[PDB]
Amino acid sequence: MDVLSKGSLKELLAHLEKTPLEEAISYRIGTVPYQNVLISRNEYYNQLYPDTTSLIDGVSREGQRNVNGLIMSIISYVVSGSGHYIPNIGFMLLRRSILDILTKHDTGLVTNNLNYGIIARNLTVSKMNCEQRKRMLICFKLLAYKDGNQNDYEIYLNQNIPLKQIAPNFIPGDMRTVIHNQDQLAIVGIPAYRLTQSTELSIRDDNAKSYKLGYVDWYNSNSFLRERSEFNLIRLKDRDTKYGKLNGW
Amino acid sequence: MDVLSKGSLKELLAHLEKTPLEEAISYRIGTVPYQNVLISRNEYYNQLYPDTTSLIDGVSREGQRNVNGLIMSIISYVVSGSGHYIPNIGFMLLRRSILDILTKHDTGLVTNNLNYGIIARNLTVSKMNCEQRKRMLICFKLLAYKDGNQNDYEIYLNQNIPLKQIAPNFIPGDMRTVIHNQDQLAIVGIPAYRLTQSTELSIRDDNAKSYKLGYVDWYNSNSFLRERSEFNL
Amino acid sequence: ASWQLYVIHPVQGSLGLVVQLMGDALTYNVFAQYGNTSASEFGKTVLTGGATNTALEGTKVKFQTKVTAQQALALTMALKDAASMLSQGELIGYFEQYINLALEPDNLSLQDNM
Amino acid sequence: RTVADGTFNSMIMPRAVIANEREHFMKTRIDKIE
Amino acid sequence: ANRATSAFLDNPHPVGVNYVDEGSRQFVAVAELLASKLIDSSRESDESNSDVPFVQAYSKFADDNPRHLRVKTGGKMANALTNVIRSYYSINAPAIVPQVEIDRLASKATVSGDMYNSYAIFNSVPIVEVLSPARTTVSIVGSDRADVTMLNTGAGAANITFNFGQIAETVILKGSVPFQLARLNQPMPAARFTYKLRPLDGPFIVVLPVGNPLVISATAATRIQVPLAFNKALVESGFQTAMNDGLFDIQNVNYYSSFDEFIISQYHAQDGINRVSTCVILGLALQAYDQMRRALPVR
Amino acid sequence: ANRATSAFLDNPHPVGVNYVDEGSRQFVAVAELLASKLIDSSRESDESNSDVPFVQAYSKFADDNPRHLRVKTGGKMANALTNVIRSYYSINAPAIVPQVEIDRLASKATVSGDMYNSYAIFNSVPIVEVLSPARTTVSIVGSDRADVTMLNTGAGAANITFNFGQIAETVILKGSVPFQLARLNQPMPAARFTYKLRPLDGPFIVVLPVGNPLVISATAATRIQVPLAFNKALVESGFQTAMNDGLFDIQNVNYYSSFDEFIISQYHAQDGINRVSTCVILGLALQAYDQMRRALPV
Amino acid sequence: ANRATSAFLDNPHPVGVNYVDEGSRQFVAVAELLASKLIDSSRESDESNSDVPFVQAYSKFADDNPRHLRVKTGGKMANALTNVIRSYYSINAPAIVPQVEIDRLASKATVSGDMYNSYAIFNSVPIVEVLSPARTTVSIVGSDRADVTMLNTGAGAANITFNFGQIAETVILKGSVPFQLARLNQPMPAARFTYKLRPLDGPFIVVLPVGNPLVISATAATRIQVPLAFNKALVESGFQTAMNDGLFDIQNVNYYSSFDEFIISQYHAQDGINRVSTCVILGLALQAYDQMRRALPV
Amino acid sequence: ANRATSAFLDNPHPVGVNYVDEGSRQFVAVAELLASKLIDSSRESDESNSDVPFVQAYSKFADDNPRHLRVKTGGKMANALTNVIRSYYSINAPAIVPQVEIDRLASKATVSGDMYNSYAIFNSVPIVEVLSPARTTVSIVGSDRADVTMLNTGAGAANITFNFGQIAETVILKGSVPFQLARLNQPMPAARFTYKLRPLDGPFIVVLPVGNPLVISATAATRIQVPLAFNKALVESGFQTAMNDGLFDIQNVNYYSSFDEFIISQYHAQDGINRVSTCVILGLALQAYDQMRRALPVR
Repeated sequence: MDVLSKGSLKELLAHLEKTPLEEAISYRIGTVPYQNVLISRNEYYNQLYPDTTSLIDGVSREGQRNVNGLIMSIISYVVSGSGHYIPNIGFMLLRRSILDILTKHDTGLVTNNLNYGIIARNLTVSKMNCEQRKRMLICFKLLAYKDGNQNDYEIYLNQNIPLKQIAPNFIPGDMRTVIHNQDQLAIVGIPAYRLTQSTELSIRDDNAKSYKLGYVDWYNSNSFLRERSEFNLIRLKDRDTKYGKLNGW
Repeated sequence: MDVLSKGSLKELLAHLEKTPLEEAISYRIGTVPYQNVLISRNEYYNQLYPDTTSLIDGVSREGQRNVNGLIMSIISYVVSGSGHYIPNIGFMLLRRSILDILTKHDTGLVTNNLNYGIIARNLTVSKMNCEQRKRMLICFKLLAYKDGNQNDYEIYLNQNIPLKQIAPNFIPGDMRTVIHNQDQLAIVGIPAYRLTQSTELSIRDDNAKSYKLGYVDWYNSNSFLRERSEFNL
Repeated sequence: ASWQLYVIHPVQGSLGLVVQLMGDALTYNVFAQYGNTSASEFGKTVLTGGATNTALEGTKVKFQTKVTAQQALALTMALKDAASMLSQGELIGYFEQYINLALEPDNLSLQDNM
Repeated sequence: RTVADGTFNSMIMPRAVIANEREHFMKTRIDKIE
Repeated sequence: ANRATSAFLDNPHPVGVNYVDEGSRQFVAVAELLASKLIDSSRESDESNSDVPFVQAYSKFADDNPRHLRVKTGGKMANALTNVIRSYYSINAPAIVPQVEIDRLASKATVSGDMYNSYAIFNSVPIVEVLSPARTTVSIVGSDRADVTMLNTGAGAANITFNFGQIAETVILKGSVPFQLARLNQPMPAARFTYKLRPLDGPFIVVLPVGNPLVISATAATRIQVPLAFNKALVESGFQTAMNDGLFDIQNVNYYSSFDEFIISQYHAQDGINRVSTCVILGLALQAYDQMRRALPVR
Repeated sequence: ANRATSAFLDNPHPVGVNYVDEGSRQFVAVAELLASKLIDSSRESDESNSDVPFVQAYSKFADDNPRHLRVKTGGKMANALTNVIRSYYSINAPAIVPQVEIDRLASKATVSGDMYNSYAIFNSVPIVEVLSPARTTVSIVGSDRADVTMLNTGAGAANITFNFGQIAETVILKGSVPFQLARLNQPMPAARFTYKLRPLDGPFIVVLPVGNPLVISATAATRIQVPLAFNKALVESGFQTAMNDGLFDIQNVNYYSSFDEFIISQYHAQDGINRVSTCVILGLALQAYDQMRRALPV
Repeated sequence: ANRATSAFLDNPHPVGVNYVDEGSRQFVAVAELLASKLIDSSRESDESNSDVPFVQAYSKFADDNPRHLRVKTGGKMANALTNVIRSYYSINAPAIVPQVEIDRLASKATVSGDMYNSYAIFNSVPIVEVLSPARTTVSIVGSDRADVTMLNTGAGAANITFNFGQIAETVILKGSVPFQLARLNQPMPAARFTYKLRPLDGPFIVVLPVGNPLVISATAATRIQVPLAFNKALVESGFQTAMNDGLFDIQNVNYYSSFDEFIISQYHAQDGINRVSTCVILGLALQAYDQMRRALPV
Repeated sequence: ANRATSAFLDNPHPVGVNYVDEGSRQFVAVAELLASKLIDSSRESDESNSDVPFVQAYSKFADDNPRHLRVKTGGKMANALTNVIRSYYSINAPAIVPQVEIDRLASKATVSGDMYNSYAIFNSVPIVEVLSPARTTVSIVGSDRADVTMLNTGAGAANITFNFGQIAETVILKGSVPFQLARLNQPMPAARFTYKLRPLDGPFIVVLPVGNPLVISATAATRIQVPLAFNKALVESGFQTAMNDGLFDIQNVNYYSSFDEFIISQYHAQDGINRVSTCVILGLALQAYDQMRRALPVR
């Protein structure tokens, strides 16, 4: 919910710096990812409604124990709000931030063998919307810069024409590029249209609307932080600053 | 609607005195009765609703040209509110009052051969409520006493025990019996407020419900519209 | 509702008769007994007195006629004129008696017209 | 089709051959002749 | 000799003879007017997220206020309209709506129940009979566009008689190959692709040469008097809706693909002029039915 | 044994899964509402002999006043409407329109993007399979009216099995000559011209006598839930406009003559109830495309 | 061949056609509501050591104060409730209650009288027909749980046809030993203990191997629309009470073990959907009869 | 030897392993409590002739105000409850309800997620196996009451071994005729009509004499821990409703006639102590489902 609310590149990377990896990993068993299932949608149909479960749903799924599953759990958390079930990763890796895993070699995780095409296909890039594809491409660029695979990232964009048009423009080592970026990455937000307490047909759409309706409740909740009215009560370390720089950028 | 509103024997007899036989006969061609049909009741069921047509429905039906048909048309008007299609009866007979047909010999009609059991079966007495049955028995007693068939009416009541319990307590030709009668014969009255604008499953129940709901509107507006045509006659 | 249809195939003759009575409306059609294909039991109509429906569905009673086609036609023509002034039972009773018993109608005026 | 009277329907009604004396006499005679 | 006829013209079942008086015609017109208000109010209610426009229209239509516990089906007005529709379709369907209810529902709105203000055009092509010699095969397919396929195997050319019903105004014939068609006892013209015919002139004769088959495509136009509110698009939709809901499931009745086939078939039967008037009133009733069901949906 | 099937029911391509939420549904509804006013503004312009009604309608639709220099295109709404139409047709088409742009355009007018208010009747005839024995020829042709021509050259009468699926509600069969049809394990009735059938009843057997060919004409009626603003005449015109304008030219997609054929083909595919909702939204989008492009040709 | 049918499905007698209108439906609902308050007031009187709560409840129900030397019968409401129960069962019942009396009793409380606000599940299993070939014996026992015992004496395996009607929603079949069952014109599956069936899916064929008898246990569930106040436990108690009191003792009627069998049997009769509405009102009246008679025994 | 077993005990399919934590248990209890308010409000609306009590309770249940022309189904709460029910039944059923939705709905009302406060009695009779000699026939029918029919065709008396499992508390055996039953390696007692048995005592031997068949009727009672809000009548009604609506139609699952059969079958399988915990939550969920649909019906 909090990760889906971020609407700018600066906010997204700032959230990932303060968020540990354990938030990406889920400890609920879930179900196997790719299955043709029948779900109940009584608002629309009397018969059961066919659908296919996927990894970018908002509900936890079972994940492979390899490094591929860990990266695929991080991206699903960013684009869908929930991760997958990969237990016994370890204290050392789980305490690191999401940005450290994606960008830093000191974590101890080796990810240079990853194939962006296979990861995108397993995440069902075809079913993703524009904001979801932009968020995943941000994760790919950070991984490419960590492994020195910038050339491979560009070629993968050349093969996929729709991905090249929406590819965010920022150098993963320079903070000046992040501040200038004006891409809108928000998935949930205050809706200008009429939003009703009604169900959706597919699993992805229904789960997304739950976060959208939950965010509205979160926005008016006491947990939400109102910068306009309570800026002085925020701690100085985590207070918003114009000259905000990620470490090493 | 006027005939169904009467709730006492003396009101009902008074209405029949002023009502010509024309009002008990319909000019609409209608449909043949005793037919198994499927009707649409979408308030309750998606499928068609089985039912059977009858003479005592509120809708006009084709009638026979015999005397039996004319008596059945009179009774149907009393119990259901509508008559039957019997064409070319005659101007002189149609001008006579309903009570004249039932209780007077000057009309020129012969009803001695009528079988009360057959007439009741043709009118589906098994499907009639208590108020409808009492109205039908009133018409039988009037016809029986005109023909000198008082004994036959009593014997017919002995055979049908349930009809004997609700038999009207009046002797035709005696004014004292009519004055002191305490029967309730109102099929249609000012509705209890609990009544709603909803359909009923059966043909008979829905048509009776239609008369009940439209009685309030008819009560307020019938006098002026009747007078607008009655004057300068 | 009462409706009745009579199909007369005289063995001693060359013509047949179809008589239909719906209520008090009487119609007849004289048909040839020759030239019939296997599809239909009736040949071409030679004399017409209305429209008769032979496809009516109901109980079928088989009988043997005791009068010729000319005699049956003579009563049918007379019954058509007196259809309005006679009851259905009289219209039927006179027709059945003549066809099945060779019994002439009791009504003297109807007997003369036939 | 015009309206139907009850004249035809009374003719085809079944009769009490035993209770009626004339009907019983006639069937005894035919049974004897046969 | 062989005889071929259009499938939809065969044995038109009799139509109802009830609810055709002036008062009943007013009831159908009122139902159409009030159903149109109902379908418009539902659009306004959806746009404004308010039930006020729909409650006002439903109360006018059904003489009752919508309730959450109950089910909105249209009320007594809906019950009468559906049952009168069945009565029009067949004479076997009963008449179960009392005259008091018909008079009450006709007073809701003031309209003139005139079914002859305007005209409408129907495109069903009637082929009453096609007569062919022994050695020829003739097949008739279609109602909106009739394709007649004819093949001659005999030694000599065959003359084939085409009989179109006297009702239709104009018939246009187009062939796959040029052919000769002429009226009875009239000279044969040169072979051409297209013929325009008036069926009232008389039976037509087509000359079939031996060899490749000839296919004739027929289209027809007939004008039938209808009320001004008549809408063929809405009437056709209502006809299919009534069939799917089982309103026309009556014993010993014939079934048709469209209202155009129904009205043309009933016109071509004996007493067709009397039958068409009832069908037109049924068309307006079906128009009211379609707008009522779309406004009040049942899954 | 030979098997014959309808040509338009073969291999339905997967439809898109984007732009089918509540926010996008109201965008299509707003476009339909505002495109209707664009057409109606032309009539109002004639009455007043002024272009100010059209300017007002265009400004609301395009967020910019029309200019005599350039051709009227419709602005951002037209670009968004064109792209969502492409995405609906195929899964391979990109979803390039951002959510924020859909968010802003859906706020122009007040509507509810509910696509299950009403129903529409679609007339495509689904014939999944016609099973015929040897020495018989069966040809199925047509979608709105399916003509099945059957000829048997064998010694005796043959039995033909008809399978109309399970989705269609009513199927009417009319023959050139009277024929016999009955369900499985049922007695065969007398030859009759017209049969009314329900596809859920089961497979149907037709007796094919030896001799002249028998042709059966089939008409079908299917009810699909659609929004109240649905107009089949405008949806069908929009389908032809989009096909001619090259909005459906994507790799590995199937093409159909009408929206009637398109919606029924996806309905009869495996897990076809998922595709029906998406195709309905595409129909409303095509209704807006037809009105917008007729007012502003390009 | 032999035919086996359930005992309770045979010859449903005609039901009454009176007291089924809106005014009479409210009276039955009024009686149920006031009868429930009689039971509750008696419990309150016992706990509070005061007869004041019971006096109010009896006065409302019976229009008269309780008396120590007069038998507590429930007044005119009890007589009317008893008489309508007799009328509902059979068409030959007298049905002598006046309309003025019914209307005045429906004014004692305000209730809708709607008999379609809810639903109830009925467990009676309807085996309309079991068709067995020669050399096989089939016996059907029970209504709530139907046990079908089949013996194959002949040389080879026999096929047995099961017909469950078209009204029941679902039917579960369990066997003593694994058995094969399939629909008409369908391949037989591997033998298994339990089958779940939809009765509308045609007749079902059971393969009966030669040897030990096979016993099939059948359970079915049917949903019938009932008012919200419907309570199956109280309806069942009232049905048994009414039979013992002689309320159902009329000529030319059929008797059933439970109200479950009564309602299902009338449903399966020809034009049985007419009777099901009257049976529900009878069930509600029996629910009022049970509570009233338990509070005021006679 | 021949082996016979109860039909309902055979092959219990695995139950779901999702939505069994404290947060999900609170959501089910909240749904049951709110569904009970929904059914009582509808009764109050009938008695008061006002829709205010029902609209008041529907808003809490569905988080939305009822609007005319829109079908009342229960809102997002109904969607979560129906899909969670499917997951409890089978492990093949998908888990599609997010954790954010479960947490939000669980906060609507204050209630404990405790599922072990009270107990209930279940009457399914577990007959794990009946072992019989060669010349005898044994048939077992019924679940609530199990009738075992035994016929001996051999020369002498035979011994039939009865295994009732280890879970059931008491088993009462009634015979059509007096019969002898004793434990393993125990002298046979005199013939008696009835036997009260403890299933933990061990396998039981029945002497079957040569002659007329002997029928033994078995009744069993077992104790399972359930929440205080558990109502057996409501749970059973919901189980049949869920079956009719098709929520239990999943691949490779077993179907039971009653919830009593379902819970006993899962208890007797391996790891049945863990399975029975999930079944209890399903029973409470079915109780909420039964009350929700009876308040909001669909024709």
